Amino acid sequence: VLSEGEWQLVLHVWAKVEADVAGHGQDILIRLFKSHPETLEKFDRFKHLKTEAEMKASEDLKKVGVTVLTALGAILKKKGHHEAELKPLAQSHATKHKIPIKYLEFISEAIIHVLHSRHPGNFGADAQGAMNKALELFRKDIAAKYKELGYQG
Ligand code: HEM
Ligand SMILES: O=N[O-]
Ligand SMILES: O=N[O-]
Ligand SMILES: O=N[O-]
Ligand SMILES: O=N[O-]
Repeated sequence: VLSEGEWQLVLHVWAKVEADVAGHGQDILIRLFKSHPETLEKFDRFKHLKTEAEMKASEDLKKVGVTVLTALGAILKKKGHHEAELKPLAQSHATKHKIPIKYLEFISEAIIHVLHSRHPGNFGADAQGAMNKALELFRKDIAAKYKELGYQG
Protein backbone atom coordinates (compact mmCIF):
# COMPACT_ATOMS: atom_id res chain seq x y z
CA VAL A 1 0.00 0.00 0.00
CA LEU A 2 1.30 3.42 -1.08
CA SER A 3 1.34 6.43 1.22
CA GLU A 4 -0.30 9.70 0.13
CA GLY A 5 3.20 11.17 -0.30
CA GLU A 6 4.12 8.27 -2.72
CA TRP A 7 0.90 8.85 -4.68
CA GLN A 8 1.70 12.58 -4.93
CA LEU A 9 5.17 11.79 -6.43
CA VAL A 10 3.45 9.47 -8.97
CA LEU A 11 0.83 12.02 -9.91
CA HIS A 12 3.37 14.94 -10.02
CA VAL A 13 5.34 13.17 -12.77
CA TRP A 14 2.18 11.95 -14.49
CA ALA A 15 1.11 15.58 -14.81
CA LYS A 16 4.14 16.10 -17.01
CA VAL A 17 3.28 13.06 -19.13
CA GLU A 18 -0.09 14.70 -19.70
CA ALA A 19 1.60 17.73 -21.30
CA ASP A 20 2.24 15.49 -24.28
CA VAL A 21 0.68 12.12 -23.90
CA ALA A 22 1.13 11.16 -27.57
CA GLY A 23 4.94 11.84 -27.46
CA HIS A 24 5.38 9.96 -24.21
CA GLY A 25 3.34 7.05 -25.63
CA GLN A 26 5.59 6.83 -28.72
CA ASP A 27 8.72 6.95 -26.62
CA ILE A 28 7.45 4.25 -24.22
CA LEU A 29 6.20 1.80 -26.84
CA ILE A 30 9.36 2.23 -28.92
CA ARG A 31 11.48 1.65 -25.85
CA LEU A 32 9.53 -1.50 -25.10
CA PHE A 33 9.79 -2.81 -28.67
CA LYS A 34 13.50 -2.00 -28.84
CA SER A 35 14.35 -3.48 -25.49
CA HIS A 36 12.07 -6.59 -25.85
CA PRO A 37 11.34 -7.12 -29.57
CA GLU A 38 9.22 -10.20 -28.83
CA THR A 39 6.58 -7.88 -27.32
CA LEU A 40 5.98 -6.31 -30.79
CA GLU A 41 4.67 -9.66 -32.02
CA LYS A 42 1.58 -9.13 -29.79
CA PHE A 43 0.49 -6.15 -31.84
CA ASP A 44 -1.01 -7.49 -35.04
CA ARG A 45 -1.58 -4.07 -36.39
CA PHE A 46 2.03 -3.06 -36.41
CA LYS A 47 4.16 -6.07 -35.85
CA HIS A 48 5.61 -5.49 -39.42
CA LEU A 49 7.32 -2.25 -38.33
CA LYS A 50 11.05 -2.74 -38.71
CA THR A 51 12.75 0.42 -37.42
CA GLU A 52 12.30 3.21 -34.84
CA ALA A 53 11.82 5.67 -37.65
CA GLU A 54 8.89 3.60 -39.03
CA MET A 55 7.54 3.33 -35.45
CA LYS A 56 7.74 7.15 -35.03
CA ALA A 57 5.95 7.72 -38.36
CA SER A 58 3.09 5.31 -37.45
CA GLU A 59 -0.16 7.17 -36.72
CA ASP A 60 -1.70 3.88 -35.45
CA LEU A 61 1.19 3.27 -33.05
CA LYS A 62 0.73 6.83 -31.71
CA LYS A 63 -2.94 6.23 -31.15
CA VAL A 64 -2.31 3.00 -29.27
CA GLY A 65 0.26 4.76 -27.12
CA VAL A 66 -2.23 7.51 -26.17
CA THR A 67 -4.76 4.83 -25.28
CA VAL A 68 -2.36 2.90 -23.03
CA LEU A 69 -1.04 5.90 -21.19
CA THR A 70 -4.53 7.36 -20.74
CA ALA A 71 -5.91 4.13 -19.29
CA LEU A 72 -2.85 3.84 -16.98
CA GLY A 73 -3.22 7.45 -15.96
CA ALA A 74 -6.84 6.79 -15.01
CA ILE A 75 -5.71 3.83 -12.86
CA LEU A 76 -2.95 5.90 -11.12
CA LYS A 77 -5.44 8.67 -10.35
CA LYS A 78 -7.49 6.09 -8.39
CA LYS A 79 -4.58 5.75 -6.00
CA GLY A 80 -5.04 1.97 -5.59
CA HIS A 81 -8.88 2.02 -5.74
CA HIS A 82 -8.80 0.76 -9.28
CA GLU A 83 -10.84 -2.42 -9.27
CA ALA A 84 -13.44 -1.06 -11.75
CA GLU A 85 -10.73 0.10 -14.21
CA LEU A 86 -8.83 -3.16 -13.97
CA LYS A 87 -11.69 -5.51 -14.76
CA PRO A 88 -12.06 -4.80 -18.55
CA LEU A 89 -8.32 -4.31 -18.95
CA ALA A 90 -7.43 -7.60 -17.31
CA GLN A 91 -10.07 -9.33 -19.40
CA SER A 92 -8.88 -8.00 -22.74
CA HIS A 93 -5.16 -8.43 -21.92
CA ALA A 94 -5.71 -11.98 -20.56
CA THR A 95 -8.18 -13.30 -23.14
CA LYS A 96 -7.94 -11.31 -26.32
CA HIS A 97 -4.33 -10.06 -26.46
CA LYS A 98 -2.72 -12.75 -24.23
CA ILE A 99 -0.25 -10.51 -22.46
CA PRO A 100 1.87 -12.29 -19.90
CA ILE A 101 2.81 -10.63 -16.58
CA LYS A 102 6.41 -10.65 -17.82
CA TYR A 103 5.36 -8.31 -20.62
CA LEU A 104 3.65 -5.97 -18.16
CA GLU A 105 6.93 -5.94 -16.28
CA PHE A 106 8.72 -4.98 -19.55
CA ILE A 107 6.34 -2.04 -20.24
CA SER A 108 6.72 -0.93 -16.58
CA GLU A 109 10.53 -0.84 -17.11
CA ALA A 110 9.99 1.14 -20.36
CA ILE A 111 7.74 3.66 -18.55
CA ILE A 112 10.36 4.08 -15.82
CA HIS A 113 13.17 4.46 -18.38
CA VAL A 114 11.26 7.19 -20.33
CA LEU A 115 10.19 9.12 -17.25
CA HIS A 116 13.78 8.96 -15.91
CA SER A 117 15.14 10.32 -19.22
CA ARG A 118 12.47 13.00 -19.82
CA HIS A 119 11.60 14.18 -16.27
CA PRO A 120 14.68 14.28 -14.04
CA GLY A 121 13.10 17.24 -12.19
CA ASN A 122 10.14 15.08 -11.16
CA PHE A 123 11.78 11.65 -11.29
CA GLY A 124 14.62 11.49 -8.77
CA ALA A 125 15.10 8.34 -6.72
CA ASP A 126 12.19 8.83 -4.33
CA ALA A 127 9.75 9.58 -7.22
CA GLN A 128 10.99 6.55 -9.21
CA GLY A 129 10.56 4.33 -6.16
CA ALA A 130 6.98 5.62 -5.78
CA MET A 131 6.22 4.94 -9.49
CA ASN A 132 7.75 1.50 -9.23
CA LYS A 133 5.55 0.77 -6.15
CA ALA A 134 2.43 2.00 -8.05
CA LEU A 135 3.29 -0.15 -11.08
CA GLU A 136 4.06 -3.16 -8.90
CA LEU A 137 0.59 -2.75 -7.26
CA PHE A 138 -0.96 -2.52 -10.71
CA ARG A 139 0.80 -5.70 -11.82
CA LYS A 140 -0.03 -7.55 -8.61
CA ASP A 141 -3.75 -6.70 -8.95
CA ILE A 142 -3.79 -7.52 -12.68
CA ALA A 143 -2.06 -10.82 -11.93
CA ALA A 144 -4.78 -11.69 -9.30
CA LYS A 145 -7.40 -10.86 -11.91
CA TYR A 146 -5.71 -12.97 -14.58
CA LYS A 147 -5.86 -15.96 -12.19
CA GLU A 148 -9.59 -15.34 -11.54
CA LEU A 149 -10.14 -15.12 -15.32
CA GLY A 150 -8.35 -18.42 -16.02
CA TYR A 151 -5.18 -17.05 -17.61
CA GLN A 152 -1.78 -18.23 -16.46
CA GLY A 153 -0.05 -14.85 -17.13
C1 HEM B 1 0.47 -0.41 -18.44
C2 HEM B 1 0.11 -1.49 -19.13
C3 HEM B 1 -0.99 -1.54 -20.16
C4 HEM B 1 -2.17 -0.84 -20.24
C5 HEM B 1 -2.69 0.15 -19.21
C6 HEM B 1 -2.78 -1.17 -21.47
C7 HEM B 1 -3.98 -0.66 -21.91
C8 HEM B 1 -4.56 -0.93 -23.12
C9 HEM B 1 -5.83 -0.40 -23.55
C10 HEM B 1 -6.72 0.51 -22.77
C11 HEM B 1 -6.07 -0.95 -24.79
C12 HEM B 1 -7.31 -0.73 -25.63
C13 HEM B 1 -8.55 -1.47 -25.04
C14 HEM B 1 -8.21 -2.96 -24.73
O1 HEM B 1 -8.02 -3.67 -25.73
O2 HEM B 1 -8.14 -3.35 -23.48
C15 HEM B 1 -4.96 -1.78 -25.12
C16 HEM B 1 -4.85 -2.53 -26.27
C17 HEM B 1 -3.82 -3.48 -26.50
N1 HEM B 1 -2.79 -3.77 -25.66
FE1 HEM B 1 -2.44 -2.97 -23.93
N2 HEM B 1 -2.02 -2.06 -22.11
C18 HEM B 1 -0.93 -2.30 -21.37
C19 HEM B 1 0.10 -3.16 -21.65
C20 HEM B 1 0.21 -3.96 -22.79
C21 HEM B 1 1.36 -4.72 -23.13
C22 HEM B 1 2.62 -4.83 -22.36
C23 HEM B 1 1.09 -5.32 -24.36
C24 HEM B 1 1.97 -6.20 -25.18
C25 HEM B 1 3.21 -6.64 -24.98
C26 HEM B 1 -0.23 -4.94 -24.71
C27 HEM B 1 -0.90 -5.31 -25.84
C28 HEM B 1 -2.06 -4.72 -26.26
C29 HEM B 1 -2.60 -5.04 -27.61
C30 HEM B 1 -2.06 -6.02 -28.63
C31 HEM B 1 -3.68 -4.24 -27.75
C32 HEM B 1 -4.56 -4.08 -28.95
C33 HEM B 1 -3.87 -2.86 -29.70
C34 HEM B 1 -4.44 -2.39 -31.00
O3 HEM B 1 -5.43 -1.69 -30.99
O4 HEM B 1 -3.90 -2.60 -32.10
N3 HEM B 1 -0.73 -4.07 -23.78
N4 HEM B 1 -4.04 -1.80 -24.07
O1 LIG C 1 -3.87 15.79 -20.73
N1 LIG C 1 -4.05 14.40 -20.82
O2 LIG C 1 -3.74 13.62 -21.75
O1 LIG D 1 -1.71 -1.11 -26.21
N1 LIG D 1 -1.29 -1.63 -25.06
O2 LIG D 1 -0.18 -1.41 -24.64
O1 LIG E 1 -12.33 -8.26 -23.42
N1 LIG E 1 -12.06 -7.55 -24.36
O2 LIG E 1 -11.42 -7.88 -25.56
O1 LIG F 1 13.07 -0.45 -21.12
N1 LIG F 1 13.73 -0.68 -19.98
O2 LIG F 1 14.79 -0.14 -19.67
